Amino acid sequence: RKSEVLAVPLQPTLQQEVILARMEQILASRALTDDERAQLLYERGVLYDSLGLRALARNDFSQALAIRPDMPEVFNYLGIYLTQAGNFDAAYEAFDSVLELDPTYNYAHLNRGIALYYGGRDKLAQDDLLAFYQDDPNDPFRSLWLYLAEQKLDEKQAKEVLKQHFEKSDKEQWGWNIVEFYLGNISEQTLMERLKADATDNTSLAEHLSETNFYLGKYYLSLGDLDSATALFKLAVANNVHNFVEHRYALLELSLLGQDQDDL
Amino acid sequence: RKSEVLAVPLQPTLQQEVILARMEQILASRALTDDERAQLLYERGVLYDSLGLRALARNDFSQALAIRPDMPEVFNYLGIYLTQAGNFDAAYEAFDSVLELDPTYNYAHLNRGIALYYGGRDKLAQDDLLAFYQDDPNDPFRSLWLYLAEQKLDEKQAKEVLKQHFEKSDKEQWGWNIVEFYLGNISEQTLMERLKADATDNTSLAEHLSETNFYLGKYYLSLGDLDSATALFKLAVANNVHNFVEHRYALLELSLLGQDQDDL
Amino acid sequence: SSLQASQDEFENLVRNVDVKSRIMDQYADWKGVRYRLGGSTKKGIDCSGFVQRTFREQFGLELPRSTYEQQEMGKSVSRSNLRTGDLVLFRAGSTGRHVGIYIGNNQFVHASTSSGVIISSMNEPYWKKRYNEARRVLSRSHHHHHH
Amino acid sequence: TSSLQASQDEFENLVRNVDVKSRIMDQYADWKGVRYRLGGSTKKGIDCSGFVQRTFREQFGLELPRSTYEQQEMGKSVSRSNLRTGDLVLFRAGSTGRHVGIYIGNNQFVHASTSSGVIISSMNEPYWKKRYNEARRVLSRS
Amino acid sequence: VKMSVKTVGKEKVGVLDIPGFYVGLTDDVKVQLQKLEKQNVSSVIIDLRSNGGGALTEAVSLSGLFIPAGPIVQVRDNNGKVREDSDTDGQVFYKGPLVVLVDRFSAAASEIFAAAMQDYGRALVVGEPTFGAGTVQQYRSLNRIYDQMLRPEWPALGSVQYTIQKFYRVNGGSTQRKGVTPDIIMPTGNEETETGEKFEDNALPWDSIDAATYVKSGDLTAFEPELLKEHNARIAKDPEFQNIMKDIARFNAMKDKRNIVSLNYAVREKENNEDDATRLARLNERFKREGKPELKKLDDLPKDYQEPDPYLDETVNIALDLAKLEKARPA
Repeated sequence: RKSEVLAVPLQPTLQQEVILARMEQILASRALTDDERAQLLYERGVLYDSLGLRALARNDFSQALAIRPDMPEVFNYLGIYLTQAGNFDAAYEAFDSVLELDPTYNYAHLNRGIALYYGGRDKLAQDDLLAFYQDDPNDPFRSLWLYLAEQKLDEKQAKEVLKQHFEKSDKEQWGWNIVEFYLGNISEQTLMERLKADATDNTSLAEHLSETNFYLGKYYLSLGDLDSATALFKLAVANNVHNFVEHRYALLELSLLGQDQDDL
Repeated sequence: RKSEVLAVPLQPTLQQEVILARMEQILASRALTDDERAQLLYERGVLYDSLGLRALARNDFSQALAIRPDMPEVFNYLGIYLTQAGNFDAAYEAFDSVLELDPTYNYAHLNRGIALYYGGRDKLAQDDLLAFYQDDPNDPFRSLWLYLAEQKLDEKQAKEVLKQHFEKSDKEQWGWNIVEFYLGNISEQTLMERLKADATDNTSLAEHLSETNFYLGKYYLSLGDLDSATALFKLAVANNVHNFVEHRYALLELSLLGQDQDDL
Repeated sequence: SSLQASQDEFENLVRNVDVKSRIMDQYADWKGVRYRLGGSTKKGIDCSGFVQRTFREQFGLELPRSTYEQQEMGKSVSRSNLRTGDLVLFRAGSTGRHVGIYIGNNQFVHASTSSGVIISSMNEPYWKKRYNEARRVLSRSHHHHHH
Repeated sequence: TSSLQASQDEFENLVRNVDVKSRIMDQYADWKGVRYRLGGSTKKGIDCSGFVQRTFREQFGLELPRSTYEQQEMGKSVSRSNLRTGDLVLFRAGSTGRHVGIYIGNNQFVHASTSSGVIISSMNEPYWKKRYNEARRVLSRS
Repeated sequence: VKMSVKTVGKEKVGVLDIPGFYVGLTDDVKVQLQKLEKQNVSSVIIDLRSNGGGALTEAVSLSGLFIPAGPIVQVRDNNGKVREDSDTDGQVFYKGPLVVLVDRFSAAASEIFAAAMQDYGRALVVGEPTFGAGTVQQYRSLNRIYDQMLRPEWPALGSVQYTIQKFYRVNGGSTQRKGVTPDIIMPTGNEETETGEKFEDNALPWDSIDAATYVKSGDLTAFEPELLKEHNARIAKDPEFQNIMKDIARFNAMKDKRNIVSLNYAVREKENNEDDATRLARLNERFKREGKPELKKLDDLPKDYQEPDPYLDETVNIALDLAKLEKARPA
């Protein structure tokens, strides 16, 4: 029911492919220690993840873990993939392992919160996301995810908490505009125009569109507009920025919508 | 200024990733002949291409050629990549090598035509694409490319030849609907509704949307509507079907439009 | 260029170095050096020059020379979540600003005017009273930004 | 106009030289902080020319001569605007007359200076910016 | 490959004879025109007589010796993209004033060389208007990688040279039809020669793209009255320039009925004796002028080298007066 901004879907950069080829060459050779093997396996998994090759990424991560079992970042990526796959208990366990090997890896809190939120444990998700918000309150996406969690508990209270978060922030980072739309403060047209204004190149435009379309899909889904939600989630995942949590969980929301459509 | 159909952008399948992992494993081993090595390199390049990793695909193809220099399919892919890169003379030469090693590889004609079409040799492109049309006149996209070529020579004659081709076909393949829109016979809404009707799963929808959005972008580009053309090309490339010529040359058209915008 | 960027990203990904150990190497190589305003040598050094040389020779970050310019580098961070390798800014000194490098357990290495370059505790009354801000410049890994 | 734009030869060149900085940094990590000593070729004490020789021999296999003066005539001259990692950067130090270092990118070069031993330094530093001479490329492989 | 740069005569004024723009011409001339940067420079000359163009990268590597890192030539394909080729390795090694002497049968790369120096204003253009070639060709082999494998009985395959690009000067103009008009015109060049690019079949048209970015050293290209009237005095003060003008007048008289020649053995023997007597008279005049014994019979004198070039002598005089100016024009 509205015209939308569009970006050129992101294509793999030359750097990614050159580095992946060199990594294939180096991992092919035997002359490298096991610590270096696990390091390169984790780096190649990260590169695969950035390219959307999540099975290859999880494979390289699992091998790096089978070499070095004390790698929290590998546990983090494995938990993210378990969340995407819908195995939430295993994701909880992986993020627990992350915090056990390193309790300062705060993003583990965020990821575990998202896991619990898609699992249905809204209270624990609220706890984790509130911790993450406490780590940095001016980050608008932290408040956005905290609101997404709390909305499953009390909608009015969640909106009021979101408004308070926005008011107490410095309001410097662009994402707060999304929050503003969530608070009934700016029209969607003004949101899209500020998006167009804040984007410099095609990649930044793709980032903006990915996150914004994900949150707008969540918004229109909360209001019961299934079609708008599906379209916004498709437009988000169309930006081909596979490392964003918005991208992953937009794919997840589309999967859940397909499941709901299949089961009568 | 119009509502559009949307598909879930294609994600790499599990089969692709297991095949790529086993290919890495096999190429890692020494127990392989040079013929089998070049075969596996060509297959892995094909898989990279299907995944949109075109530099890695070109690397594997070049290595397979450095092993066996009598591989016409490798020359075909290399010429396609030269077209995408804008080096049209080298593309001509690669396709010449394709036809020299095997003159029955008919699709090479099409590709060289497209190259010549994007090169500016509209007459030679017309020759090649008309040959490809002669190989099978009922394929609607052959007639579409022939029309795209002939439009640079005589607009009225090209449209009339396209109408004649459409009348002379069996009109059995869905693509002719695009042709019908090109002939002012069905509304764009009817085109999109027939598209929705002919698509069964998400992948067929993505294919349909890719092809149709590419041809519609070309259409609106010929009429001087730059914005609609850019939007349609972006919506085409958003389907993530990296194996379609429509996808590649939609990216190419977007690149050319960006080039025209940059130099004042 | 392109080769330059690719090589830089490759070096960044391959290096799994230990920030604390490298900063301690710089400290051991530099412990006890006298304090000198506008000095960038072992003959005499200032806090800002020590921070610049440390982050340049142990990692590769070309930080500016003045404390005033350094204070605007990187992204600000809070005391509760402070990591090793972050630079801590105090509101003291001849010019009003002082720089140190946090090394863990409420400790920071810095070129103080008293007895030269030394390790000191964040919990000491003088520095606890004279704290300003803290910023992180040794980043973890950021591909695409959320904008 | 993204990845395919770079030719196949340029792609192979990128894959073959993408680790040059990484190798030089490996040498630096194994060798950082070693004292300066004239005519020294060991971790007990080394000079700029000896460090360059050991680095280019152990990381790439290129056996350059021993003196800075001979290295200055080795390889092929290169201009300041287009200098890559692994090229030799020459300063007019004058303590022995010349000074040699290894450029690593972003106006930075690894070298064994007489003041603080083997370290990374910036081309934009006043001392080195004022006292720059020529540059030579020796890793001929592309 | 001789490198004898000595201050002999009045200045280090030398003549460089180039037979062709060889791929190794830079690699062998760098022994000649490099080692004089710190020391004192002089007005030397570069002669591009009867030149054949070999390579463009070499032309740019050789033309970078006299110009400190600057665009030497612009290239344009059939699409419209313009590229300025310049080797970004090395400053002006030879910081001396330079005179270029060029004839009408010169190479295209030599035209690029002379055009670079003329638009930069650093050298002086002397000689005859060049041939006028402005097209860049590609030389490619006709061998595929699969030829050796599956056609072993084939011999070596030919090669091709086809015009891919068109070259232009940094001033924006081209030399595809108008050539280069030098500041110092020669007598043998004043004749309307029936040779050049115009009389070649299917020669390309002329087009002037916009001017490049370049630092011009004084607008002495359009205003050369200082040496112009000096060398006009020199050519009117010697009978060699006059005899050559008489030769070109004979050309301008014979070219009326040049296409159809009449063969009467009487008048043919007449003109043969006329030419032999005129050659003997000119040889006796130059012998009296130079103090060498006069020749009387054609049998004692074997086949030897005649006078090489008086226009090189006028270029040396031009370089002398250029050094005179540089001594009197530092302000």
